[PDB]
Amino acid sequence: QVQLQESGGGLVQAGGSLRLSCAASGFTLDSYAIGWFRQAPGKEREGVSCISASGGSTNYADSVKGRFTISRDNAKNTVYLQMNSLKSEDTAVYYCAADHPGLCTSESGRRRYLEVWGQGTQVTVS
Repeated sequence: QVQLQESGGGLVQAGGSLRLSCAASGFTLDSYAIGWFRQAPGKEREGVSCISASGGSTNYADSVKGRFTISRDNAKNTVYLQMNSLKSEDTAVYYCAADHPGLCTSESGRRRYLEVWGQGTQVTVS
């Protein structure tokens, strides 16, 4: 019942934009850090971005710095990944994750970590 669901994937030309949504259900993400990952074809899972519980800290993989912006809307229980200036190599399945050790949060805190994973939304950049 705790669950993450991604949307916003699409088919776009190089240089275009998308906004991915990571929507929580069965629980509120308000106090949790959220990360985005992707799997490009024939590649290992790549960390894309994360945002801290407060929203005050954000991380980006070097390859997407300046192009992608992560943000959170607690009221909508959703975290967004705005993707501008899309490139061919941004083509991948993208999925989010909530409350994992070292993912824009402490690597070991007191709390048991939720470690929720989503399902995926697909980005194709032609």
